[PDB]
Amino acid sequence: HRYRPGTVALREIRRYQKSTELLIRKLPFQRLVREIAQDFKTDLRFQSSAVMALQEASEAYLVALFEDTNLCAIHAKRVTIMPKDIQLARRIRGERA
Amino acid sequence: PHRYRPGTVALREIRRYQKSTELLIRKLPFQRLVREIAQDFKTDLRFQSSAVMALQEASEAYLVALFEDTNLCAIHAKRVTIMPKDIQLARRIRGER
Amino acid sequence: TRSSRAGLQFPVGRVHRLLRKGNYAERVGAGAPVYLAAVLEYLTAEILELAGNAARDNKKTRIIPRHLQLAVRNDEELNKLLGRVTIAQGGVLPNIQSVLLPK
Amino acid sequence: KVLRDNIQGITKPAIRRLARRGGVKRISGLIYEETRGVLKVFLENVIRDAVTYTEHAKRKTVTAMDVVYALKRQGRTLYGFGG
Amino acid sequence: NIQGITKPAIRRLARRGGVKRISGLIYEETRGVLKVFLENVIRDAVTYTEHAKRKTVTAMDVVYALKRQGRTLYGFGG
Amino acid sequence: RDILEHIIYDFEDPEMMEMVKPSLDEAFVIQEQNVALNFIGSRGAKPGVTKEKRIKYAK
Amino acid sequence: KTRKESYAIYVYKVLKQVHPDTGISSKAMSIMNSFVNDVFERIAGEASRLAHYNKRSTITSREIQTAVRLLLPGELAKHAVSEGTKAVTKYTSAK
Amino acid sequence: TRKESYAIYVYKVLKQVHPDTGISSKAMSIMNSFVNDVFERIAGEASRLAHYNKRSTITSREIQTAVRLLLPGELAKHAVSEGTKAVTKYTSA
DNA sequence: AGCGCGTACGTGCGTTTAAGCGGTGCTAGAGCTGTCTACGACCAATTGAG
DNA sequence: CTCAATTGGTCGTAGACAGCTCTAGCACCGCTTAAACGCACGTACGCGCTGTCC
Repeated sequence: HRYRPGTVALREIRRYQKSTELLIRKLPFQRLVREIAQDFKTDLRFQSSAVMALQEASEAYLVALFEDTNLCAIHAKRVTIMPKDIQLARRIRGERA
Repeated sequence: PHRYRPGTVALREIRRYQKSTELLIRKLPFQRLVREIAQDFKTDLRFQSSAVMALQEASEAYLVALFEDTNLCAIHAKRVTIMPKDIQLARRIRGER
Repeated sequence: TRSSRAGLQFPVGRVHRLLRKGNYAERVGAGAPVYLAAVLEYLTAEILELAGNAARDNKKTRIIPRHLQLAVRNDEELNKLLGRVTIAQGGVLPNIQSVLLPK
Repeated sequence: KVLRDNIQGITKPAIRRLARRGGVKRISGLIYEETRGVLKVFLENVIRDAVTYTEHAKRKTVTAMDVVYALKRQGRTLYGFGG
Repeated sequence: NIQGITKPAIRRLARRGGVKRISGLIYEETRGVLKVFLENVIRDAVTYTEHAKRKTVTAMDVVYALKRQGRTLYGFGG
Repeated sequence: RDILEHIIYDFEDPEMMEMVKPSLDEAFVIQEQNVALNFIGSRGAKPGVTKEKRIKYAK
Repeated sequence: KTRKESYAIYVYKVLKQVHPDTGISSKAMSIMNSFVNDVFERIAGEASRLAHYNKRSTITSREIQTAVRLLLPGELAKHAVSEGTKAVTKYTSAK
Repeated sequence: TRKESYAIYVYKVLKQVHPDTGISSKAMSIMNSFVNDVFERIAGEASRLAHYNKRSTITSREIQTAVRLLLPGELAKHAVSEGTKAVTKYTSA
């Protein structure tokens, strides 16, 4: 049969809040990191542990941002989070000016 | 007779107070409140008038910032202004309790 | 030994050393490191207790970062102390908002 | 002298003025109560910290300095009073 | 590179974040915000690395950068 | 039971009872007359925007 | 070779005092070491600033006390104050 | 009672910047607070940098990297140019 | 989300309050200064915990 | 396996700490009137939806 759209979503939320491993693929993140750092300094090296620490901080930051954004959407009474939600979120956090 | 339409005066007021910088709370009420709260922590504390005024400046600027965030929460579906749900939201986005 | 003299597990000596080397002040009175070590052992006890209880809840022979994150975020006071802290491999608490669940 | 109900010294028009500087056009009659609440919690925190500093000073007077230190410890650094 | 943060990866994260329904526009927004984030963090970390005269960015450099940013991370040494 | 009293003049017949049951299962979401009229008014060939006009049309 | 020091052993001892059953993973042990260092930092920093606010040279147990009372939540601070007073009285009961 | 304040220094600055413009007492106060604040932030960051490098002799380099950390990038760039220029002059003196 | 519904809270006004001024009294403890030594830093010699 | 923790001791001074005052923060009256209250009023924007779009 067909699962009514949105019924697997909650299941996935339940899984991914149960799970705790990192959710971005390790090498692609690492390469994005090396790229960004190259812009600041050439011939840089990273400890693997340092890259994993960056990924941890980045993911946990993003998770908290998504949480806040979701709350904004709910305040919009929207199930669907939107860029305007992220903007409002960060704005209230005072990240973006 | 004469009557400004709704919010005409309110806008004029906002313009006014954003032009000015005085304390918006009446001082002596605030001072009494501070004394009351402190009494809950410790009896027989003397407050430098300057220390009071400092607490007042902080409280006012903090609440004004909070109102700013709250009014930013108004934004969706061209909804207008602020309700306690908005306050609660903004505070939680800040991570305040 | 001094932690002996105080009944502490945490190293009063090394806490005194770190307070001296950390330039926190010109001088560090001998009572200060004892007190701080005791506080650092009441803390840590608090959380390791909660994490071991969570490990029992999660039926585990070892505390893993999941259990620390669970303990920290379930205890409202530790979550106040650590609200600006993130923990490796901790994940997050179960959080689904009422309008997302079906009626 | 016991102090009570001075929370009501935050008069509705006061909260209105604040909402005006805050750019609020129209204010729910509910906000005024919640606003008193939030203010109370905030004052509680700042006062608790300033009191704790006075206690460490063994001083019986809360000074402006102690409030400034409390606010900086709160991460809300206040200029204009010293510190 | 940036697109290496795949749509499924962002979905997975937002699901961990409890997001039920996602506008596709969220993916590029997430990439932009994550880029800004990394930018700041790495800039601080390299600035420690530069001060240490190192070429290797260490885990401690990242920790100290996050500690500055108000993002204190436990797991790699304090 | 006020309905069916119009449709099954003796409840002693199980067969019509068990035959009509599935039409009740099509309607048990509605009990009061007013939501029923909202239902009918919303099926009107010229349904009014406001609920009240839909009721009045269906009435 | 690099003899990097840590609170590991004391964390294990305290775990076995709260839970003789179970152990702690090296990852969670690293997180505990981090947490220890962070709290030590925050408290010593607070006490440092308290001293400067009083122009006092000496971070006493009392500086640590008031720092704990500022930093930790009221209940957690309360119990920490109990524990520190107990520990200081015990130490001063020995020499 | 011998309360140190940056009042005179800030005056001198302003006389560079707008000698026709006075600073109010309270404005001066605020500037004093700001100056002390940024002093403490920079010096504390330099201290932590020194710790991380096991260096007990905060040099101009520690201040430089601290400033690069604290100030936003353009303000930081200008502050660096000013600091290095001043250190250059002092070195030549 | 257009448009209907509707009563919330804006503009007004008239009355009541007490905030503010400020004038005046009082006092206590903030802060100063002076005396002492408890104390933490330094040290050499010692030990075993990590 | 070893060097960080440890001790008894001296030094000398930080700060205990006790006195001393007079700063300024306590109460207090009391007159003025800005602001608070409260009431009327109404209209506009907080509630609603099913139109409709993917």
